[PDB]
Parts: sequence; structure tokens; C-alpha cells
Amino acid sequence: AEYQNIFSQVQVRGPADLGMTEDVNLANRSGVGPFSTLLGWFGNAQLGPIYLGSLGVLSLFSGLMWFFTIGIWFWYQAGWNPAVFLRDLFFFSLEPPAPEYGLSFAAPLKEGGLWLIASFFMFVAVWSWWGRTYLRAQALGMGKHTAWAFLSAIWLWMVLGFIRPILMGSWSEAVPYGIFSHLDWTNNFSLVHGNLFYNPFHGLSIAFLYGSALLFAMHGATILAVSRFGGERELEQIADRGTAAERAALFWRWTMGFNATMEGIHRWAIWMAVLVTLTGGIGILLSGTVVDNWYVWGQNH
Amino acid sequence: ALLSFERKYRVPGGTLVGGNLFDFWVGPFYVGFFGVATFFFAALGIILIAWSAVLQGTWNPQLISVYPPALEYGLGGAPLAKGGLWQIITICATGAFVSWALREVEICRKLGIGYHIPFAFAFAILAYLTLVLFRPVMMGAWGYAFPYGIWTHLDWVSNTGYTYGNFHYNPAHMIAISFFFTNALALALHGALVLSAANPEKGKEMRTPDHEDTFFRDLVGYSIGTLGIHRLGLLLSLSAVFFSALCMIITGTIWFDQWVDWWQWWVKLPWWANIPGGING
Amino acid sequence: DLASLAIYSFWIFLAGLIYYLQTENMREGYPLENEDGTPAANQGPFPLPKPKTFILPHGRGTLTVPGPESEDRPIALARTAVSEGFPHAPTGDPMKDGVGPASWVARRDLPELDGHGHNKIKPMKAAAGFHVSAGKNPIGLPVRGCDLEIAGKVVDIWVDIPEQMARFLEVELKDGSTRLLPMQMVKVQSNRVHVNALSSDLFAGIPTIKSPTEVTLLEEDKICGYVAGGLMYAAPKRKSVVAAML
Ligand code: BCL
Ligand code: BCL
Ligand code: BCL
Ligand SMILES: CC[C@H]1c2cc3[nH]c4c(c3C)C(=O)[C@H](C(=O)OC)c4c3nc(cc4[nH]c(cc(n2)[C@@H]1C)c(C(C)=O)c4C)[C@@H](C)[C@@H]3CCC(=O)OC/C=C(\C)CCC[C@H](C)CCC[C@H](C)CCCC(C)C
Ligand SMILES: CCCCCCCCCCCC[N+](C)(C)[O-]
Ligand SMILES: CCCCCCCCCCCC[N+](C)(C)[O-]
Ligand SMILES: CCCCCCCCCCCC[N+](C)(C)[O-]
Ligand SMILES: CCCCCCCCCCCC[N+](C)(C)[O-]
Ligand SMILES: [Fe+2]
Repeated sequence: AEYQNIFSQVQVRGPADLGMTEDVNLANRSGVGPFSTLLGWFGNAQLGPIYLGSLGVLSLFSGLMWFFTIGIWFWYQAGWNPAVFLRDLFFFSLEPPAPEYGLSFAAPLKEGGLWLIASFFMFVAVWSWWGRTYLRAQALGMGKHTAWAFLSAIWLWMVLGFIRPILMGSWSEAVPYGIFSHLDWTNNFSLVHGNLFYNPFHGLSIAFLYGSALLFAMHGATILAVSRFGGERELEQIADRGTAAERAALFWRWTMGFNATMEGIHRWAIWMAVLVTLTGGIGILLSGTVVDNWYVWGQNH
Repeated sequence: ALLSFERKYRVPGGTLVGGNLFDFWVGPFYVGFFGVATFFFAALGIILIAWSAVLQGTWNPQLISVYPPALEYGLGGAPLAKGGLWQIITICATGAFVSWALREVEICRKLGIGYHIPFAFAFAILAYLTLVLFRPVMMGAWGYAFPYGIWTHLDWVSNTGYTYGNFHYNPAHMIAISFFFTNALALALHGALVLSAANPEKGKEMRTPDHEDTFFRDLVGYSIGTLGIHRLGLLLSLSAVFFSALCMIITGTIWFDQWVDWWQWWVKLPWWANIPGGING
Repeated sequence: DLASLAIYSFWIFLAGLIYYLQTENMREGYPLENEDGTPAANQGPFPLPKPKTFILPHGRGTLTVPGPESEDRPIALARTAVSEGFPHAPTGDPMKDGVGPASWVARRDLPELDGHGHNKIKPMKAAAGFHVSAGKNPIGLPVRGCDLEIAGKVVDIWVDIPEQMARFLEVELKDGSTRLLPMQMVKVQSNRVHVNALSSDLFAGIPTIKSPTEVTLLEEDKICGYVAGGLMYAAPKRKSVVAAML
């Protein structure tokens, strides 16, 4: 019938691409990994190379340590028994210091201290990776757009596990490391703050989360609809507009009265998605510090 | 009013219904048979919402709320002010949405492009229709659907959620959330990558795809490519809505209790089921 | 109350951001024109952004947007009604004249370059080390048009080297010359490549490339424009779903 260009018909492969050099310290780049024919049906088949400077090494070490602190506690909670570990994996939880400890680091290892060490490791890992998104762009002379977008995601994480606890005077206010328990905490947080559906910023965050899936459904579909004119080669279409960019713009103008440009739709994209965690972060930061009950706040409004 | 390059595309043809009769534009908007069908269904649905507002005794945006037929009616008709009006507005809504998708198909036909956007929109229409048609019919009553009101549909989400405990424990809801979160992540990243290359450090030459691939290769050791990221985006957002629709159409039809209890099937598995320790022993 | 100040400030910001984003998306296509090229009186509530300039690599110049419209080629379409808002009909052959779904834009008549300043798309013959790694290899298959008549045979795959993907199939015609068919417009089957957009008789009219070893963005746009235009204009010769699944 027609070809929808969702999965490739024929794969083609050539010599591994080592990348652009620009000001990247090449000594810090690994070799090429394998090529996967599976991935190649949907995207590029090549795996690697990866850059691993000192910052990449620190991020991986602290992140593996974050995983290890959580892992060892889970194994302890499982009585070191493999079968118990596997049946209750989603049920285990590394919990914060109890309220009485406030913000001190004097909590016993099994009762808060292990959580503190895990949080330290995740803090270092995430901020190291943030530095790395900045510096890899810098070495290639690119704008710092990824690092700034990553800062919005980091805002929510920072508010949830560090900034709002510190402002509230207690580590018990932060999230546990566990699959079901972080879900329980999320539910409990709404209950305690008088139903988060009345928080104006949670409503906005939701609007931007739904908005992100509306807009990537729209953008992805538009590009594959004009991939028959090389539409996915967006940077040359920005540099020298072709019929793919014109027909893409005119579908939406004829459908809903206004449209984007091949460069401009990526600004709508980064902002739609960034605003999810930006509004979300403000929403959580105000909860408990300024507003104790959002239903009540909603009444005086 | 046309864009600088638009005239050459405004040709005849592409209409699915009624030949050239509705083949024209009002300002930027294309009309077509499905353009007038969306205007009819949208207008009648809005007039019926205004009439439900009149009957409810309010004109306030925040307070207007059209409710489904209360459970006694099952899947039968209802008096207009007690659920009948919802039923008609639902017909109008389905009609306006399907017409919007079919209008998009006529615009695709005139522009010679693929039908990917109407196809993707159909998933959101099917999600709406799961909550309003498929799950109510499978459950035996229209009252299980949501109210058409800004704050009241949220009340519906909350009550429906809590009938099954913390709705987070629904496994298909978990998958749906994962796709929404990953979709927003990917969107941020794609926007950021095309923009970092098109707008390099001040004074440098515009970067190329190769630089996008090398940035992501240096950062995470893979680059899905420019075709792949758009393929991925469409798939993440569509899978998010599919699993949303799935998590609801199973709730109330084949699962009736607290969703947290589902997870016990894995715990009660014979070989580890009775070992003391952990969280469940 | 702090939360009250916060949400008020947010809506102010958001109004500002949407103004920025929409003006930003007016760098192409604006000013708006009436159906005869004159400036339209109603330009809407957003002004044109101040210019930005892209420095294009390897001696390709600069692009400053917003700017004067680059399209100056004749558009072969007659007005159909005196009133604004109606179709403009093809005066000649729409496929050949490059209008409607067969439109093309006068893009730069140089090949797209990779990051290293080399041609991005190359015939696989010349792309050293490139080979079909999975899927039915189309080279050698007959190419069948929508009228279910054979139009040629695939003599090569043109490859995007940096993305490692098939972009075009080079098809040899009955007179021995070749044409490029966009990969995303063909169906590679087990014994045939089928092109739904074009009947066999239309394959000779596909825009040609000048050099046997490279394609320019201008050529690509004319090839892709022509081929997609076939979905509307070749529809008389397109045999039914019935006729083809027999
Ligand atoms: C998906 C699960 C639930 C649900 C759960 C929630 C939750 C939870 C929240 C919302 C919120 C919203 N919901 Mg809801 N909502 C549902 C189904 C719908 C339907 C529908 C036809 O199916 C519609 C139109 C809406 C519409 C809305 C918006 C008014 C609001 C912001 C959403 C958004 O930005 O989307 C993204 C889309 C865009 C960015 C495109 C722009 C669309 C605009 C904003 C839609 C306006 C709708 C309009 C007022 C409806 C009347 C139409 C006619 C004029 C009569 N919901 C289903 C039943 N909805 C949020 C809120 O703040 O509510 C008070 C919120 O927190
Ligand atoms: C009963 C529970 C409550 C509720 C309680 C909460 C609470 C509590 C919170 C939210 C939040 C959110 N809620 Mg809610 N919410 C409810 C009902 C809803 C409904 C609905 C009914 O349909 C919807 C659509 C939403 C939607 C949302 C989102 C808009 C928002 C989360 C954004 C996000 O992307 O975070 C995901 C993004 C992150 C978590 C950022 C992560 C970034 C870091 C840096 C990643 C580190 C990774 C790490 C190192 C490990 C991996 C590395 C490997 C190499 C892979 N809620 C009900 C009423 N909701 C959050 C919010 O922002 O508030 C507004 C929030 O805190
Ligand atoms: C307290 C309540 C429970 C809970 C109860 C429910 C319930 C109940 C439902 C969900 C649903 C959802 N929940 Mg939940 N959920 C909870 C907590 C969460 C959290 C969180 C972080 O805590 C998250 C991330 C989520 C996430 C999700 C999403 C996966 C899903 C909503 C998207 C969707 O269906 O889109 C689908 C998209 C649509 C329905 C939109 C259709 C739009 C139509 C086609 C067009 C509209 C056009 C418009 C009228 C035109 C406007 C014109 C204007 C002029 C612009 N939930 C809590 C624990 N959740 C919903 C679901 O799965 O739905 C199927 C659902 O019903
Ligand atoms: C399938 C995946 C995602 C997606 C995709 C998507 N949406 C799409 C498309 C796509 C690909 C379009 O092409 C189409 C579009 O043109 O976008 C600009 C659209 C669209 N997605 C929209 C909204 C939307 N999409 C949503 C979600 C999603 N859309 C998913 C996240 C949501 C929510 C809440 O998450 C909303 C609000 C519309 C803006 C637009 C379709 C426009 C359209 O069909 O409108 C014609 C209708 C009218 C002019 C008015 C009719 C009014 C009725 C008669 C009354 C209706 C009342 C209603 C039933 C209740 C309202 C009250 C609520 C508070 C409950
Ligand atoms: C996410 C990667 C999973 C990809 C699996 C999909 C494989 C598609 C295989 C069909 C091969 C293409 N075809 C039919 C034209 O030969
Ligand atoms: C408080 C958290 C800070 C998050 C703010 C993040 C803004 C990201 C903006 C993306 C657009 C800006 N820019 C320069 C990168 O293009
Ligand atoms: C084997 C370890 C798997 C457990 C990983 C735990 C994921 C839940 C993470 C929630 C953490 C939230 N946070 C960062 C803000 O504290
Ligand atoms: C940053 C994303 C903001 C999400 C809200 C989307 C608003 C779309 C507004 C359309 C305004 C453009 N306009 C006036 C020309 O139609
Ligand atoms: Fe894009």
C-alpha cells in the first residue's frame, strides 16, 4: 500500500563514523561499539564512540555508587536471599531520616544515614552529568541549549529531594528510593496538601505534559509526512528552505490558521517540554512552605 | 492572506466529499466538506452546552458542567436535562473530532504529503472514546463516563482513581506515564539539539547533523539520527495514549478491586511465596 | 500571598513567551500577500522579528531572515474566481510546471554537505565500504508503476553517508538513462519495487541530475516534488487495490 516510513525497508551500513573533531580532546573518546541491526530498523545502527573525560568518570562512579547504596539496603531487607529479593523488589525502600532528626546527618545508617549517602551520590552524579552536557556542546562549538533544558528537569528533582526538605527543616520531607514507595509518597503528598488538583502549577505542568505529547505527535508526524522531500534534514531546511518545510507549514496553516518555521518549531518544542518541570518545580516548592492546603488556597482566590 | 510562497500550492483537488463545492479557503483556513461538518458539530455541541448552562442555572466557565445519565439509565436514553444533553453533545464532539481528522486528510491530499498527522490524532480521539463510549458500554452504563466541565472532570478523575485505591498501581497506567515522561524528555532534547546546532556560539558557522550525532554520541554513546528522533517522538506520544486508553478500558471491566492487590500475583508465586523476610514475609 | 504572586507572574511570562515564539516563527513566509503578490493589508498582531544571520559553512554564504522572498520562478496557475479564497488552476501540465502537490522550491543547486565538507548523498557504487546490511536488497529488481506496468530496474541505492541510510533508488529506464526515486516513496517487495505515485509512462519525465555521481538540493526538490505530485495527477492511470492484489 503506501510506505509510512516508520521502519526502514532496507538497511545500509558503511565504515563506522568517528564524529566531528572541532575542539574535542580526542584522547578522551572511546572506540566504536557494535552495530545493531535491531536498532537499525528504527534509527541508526551504530553504537559508540562515547566521550569519557574526568567529569564523565565521576558521574558514572557516583551514579553506580548511588545504585550500590540502594542495592545493598534492598539486599539486606531481603535477608540476603535471592528469591526474596526478586519477589519483593518493587516493595523494598531506602527511607529518609525520621522527622526528629531535622536536617542533621546524625541519623543511624539503617535509619536515614544510608539514604543520606545515596542522596549525596545522586547529587554529585546529576550535577556532573549537567556539567558534561554543557562541556560536550562547548567542545563542538554548539549553543548550550541541552544544558539549559536539562536544568529544568534538575529543578524538579532538586525541589523534591533537597530544596523543599531544607526549607521545611527536615529530611523526612524528601522522597524514598523505592518503586512502590515513591508512588506512595506521591499520593500521600497530594493528600497532605489538600489535593494537588487545586494547585495552579500542577494544572499547568499537566497541561504542558499533555502538550508535550500533542506537539511531539504533531511534529514527528509532520516530519515523516514530508520525509518524502527530505523533511528530517531540518538544519539544511532552516539554512535553505525547501518544499518539505513549505508543505509542513501550510498543512498547519490550512488546518488551524497559523504555523511554524523549520527552526521555530524546535523552540515551541524545547519550551513546551521545559515548562513541564519548570511549573512543576514551583508547584511543589510552594507546597508546605507557603500553602499547606491547596483547596483552601483555591477558596481565597 | 497567503504566506510569501503559498500561491503555488492553492490548487484544485484533494477533496474527499462533494468534488469542488467546498474546495476553498476562508483567510488561512481550508474549508472542504469536513470543514463545514466540523463547524456544524462544533456549533450545535456548544449551543447544547450553553443550553445545559441555562438549565443548570449558571453562565460561569468554571461552574458549567454537563453530566452523563445517572446509573439507573444504563445504556438507554435519558431526559435532556438529566443526561440527555451530555449524550447529544458527545455525538457532536465525536462528529467534530472525526470531521477535523478527515479535513486534515483532504489537506494532506492537496499538499501531496503522508497522512501521519490525521492518523496520530485518531489515537487521541480513540482515548476520548474509551472514556466516553467503550468503557461505559462494556460496563453497562453511561454514568461511568466523565462530566463535561473544567473542575468537575477533575473530580471525576479523582473519584474514579480512588475507587481502586491509589490508581498509581495500575500496571498499564505505569507504562503510559513512562511513555509521557520519556516523550517530554525526548521533546526537550530534540528541540535543544536542533537549536544548538542551528544557533552555535556567537560568530561560528551553523553546525550540521554530523555535529548533532557527535554531541549525543559523546554524551551518551548513541545517536538515533534525524529520521529516528521524529519516528521515536511519534511513537512515544502515541504509545502513551494507547496505554492510557488500555489502563482505563480494563479498570471496571476485568479488574474491580484495589489496584495495589494485583501485584500480589508475583508475590504469591509458589517457589518464593512463603519464604519469611523481606517486605512480604 | 506568595503563590498568588507566582501564578500571576507566570501568566505574564507565558504571554511574553508566546509573543516571542510566534514572532520567531515569522522568519519565513511573512509579509503576507494577497493572491496576486501585493502586500496584504492585514498582517496580524505580531511584528516581524529583527534579522538574524546564519553563517553557512564552506563558502555557502549567509542567510538573513526575515528578508525578501527568494521565489521568483513563474507559477503557472490561473485565478479561478475574482473573489479571494478560491483555487488557482494549472494553466499547463501541473507535474511539469511544478505547482500544487508537484511543487518544488528553487533550493541551492549544490549538493548538501556533511560536517567534513563532502557530499552527503553518494551512489553506493562510489560509497566505499557501504553495503546492504539487512532487508531485501532492491538492486536488480524491476520497478513497477501504479498502472502495473514495469518502468525500469534498480541499478543502485543512493546513500546518505553520515546517517547511513538509503535515500533514493537509482532506476534505469527503457532508453538506458536513469532517474532517482525517493526511498520513502517506493515499496520494496520480494520480486519487484512498486511505486504507487507514478505510472510507467511518467518515469521518463522525472527531473534528471547533471552529474552521474551527485544530486543537488535543487534537483532533489524537483525530483521529490514531481514524484509526490503523481498521487494527485497520476490518479487516472492508478489501477485499483483490486487490480493490483491479483
Ligand atoms: C486525560 C484524563 C482526563 C483529564 C484529566 C485532566 C487533568 C488531570 C487535568 C486536566 C486539565 C485540562 N483538561 Mg482534561 N482530562 C480529560 C479530557 C479532556 C478533554 C477531552 C475532550 O477529552 C478536554 C478538552 C480536556 C481539557 C482540559 C483542559 C481545559 C485542561 C488543560 C489540558 C491541556 O492543556 O491539554 C493539552 C492540550 C493543549 C496544550 C492544546 C490546547 C487545548 C486547550 C487548552 C483546551 C481547552 C479546552 C476547552 C476549554 C474545552 C471546551 C471546548 C469547547 C469550547 C466547548 N480534558 C480526561 C477525561 N485534564 C488540567 C486542568 O488544569 O484542568 C482544570 C489538569 O490538571
Ligand atoms: C495521588 C497523586 C496526585 C499527584 C501528585 C503529584 C506529585 C506529588 C507531584 C506530581 C507531579 C506531576 N504530576 Mg501529578 N498527581 C496526581 C494526578 C496527576 C495526573 C492525572 C490524574 O492524570 C496527571 C496527568 C499528573 C501529572 C503530573 C506531571 C505534570 C508532574 C510530573 C512531571 C514530570 O515530568 O516529572 C518527571 C520528571 C522528573 C521527576 C525530573 C527528574 C530529573 C532527574 C535529574 C533525573 C535523574 C535520573 C537518575 C540519575 C536516574 C536514571 C539514570 C539512568 C542512566 C537512566 N498528575 C494525583 C492527584 N503529581 C510532580 C510536579 O511537578 O508537581 C506539579 C510532583 O512532584
Ligand atoms: C487521583 C487520581 C489518580 C489517577 C487517576 C486517573 C484516571 C481516573 C485517569 C487517569 C488517566 C491518566 N493518568 Mg492518572 N491518576 C493519578 C496520578 C497520575 C500521575 C501522577 C504523577 O501522579 C500521572 C503522571 C498520571 C498520568 C495519567 C495519564 C497517563 C493518563 C492521562 C492522559 C490521557 O489519557 O490522555 C488521553 C487524551 C485525551 C482523552 C484527550 C482527547 C482530546 C480530544 C480527542 C480532542 C479535544 C479537542 C478540544 C475539545 C478542542 C478544543 C478547541 C479549543 C478552542 C482549543 N496519573 C492519581 C493516582 N488517571 C486517564 C486515562 O488513562 O485516560 C484514558 C484517566 O482516565
Ligand atoms: C494522540 C496523542 C496526543 C495528541 C495528538 C494530537 N492532537 C491533535 C492532533 C494530534 C496529532 C491534531 O492534528 C489536532 C490539531 O489540529 O492540533 C492542533 C489535535 C488536537 N488536539 C487537541 C486537544 C487536545 N489533545 C489532547 C491530547 C493529545 N493529542 C495527546 C497528548 C488533549 C488533552 C486534554 O490531553 C487536548 C485538549 C485539539 C486542540 C486539536 C483538535 C481540534 C478539534 O478537533 O477541534 C474541533 C472541535 C471544535 C472546534 C470544538 C468542538 C467542541 C464540542 C462540540 C464540545 C466539546 C466538549 C468536550 C467534549 C468537553 C470539554 C470540557 C473539558 C474540560 C472536559
Ligand atoms: C525498536 C526496534 C524494533 C524494530 C523491529 C521492527 C522490524 C521491522 C521489520 C520489517 C522489515 C522491513 N521490510 C518489511 C520492508 O522488510
Ligand atoms: C529554575 C530552573 C531553570 C530552568 C530554566 C531553563 C530554561 C531553558 C530554556 C531553553 C531556551 C533557552 N535557550 C537559550 C537555551 O535557548
Ligand atoms: C535497584 C534500585 C532501583 C530503585 C531506583 C529507585 C527509583 C525511585 C526514585 C525516586 C527518587 C526521587 N528523588 C530523587 C527525588 O529522591
Ligand atoms: C510554550 C508553549 C505554550 C503552550 C500554549 C500554546 C498556545 C498556542 C497559542 C497560539 C497563538 C499563536 N497565534 C496567535 C498566531 O495563533
Ligand atoms: Fe524536528
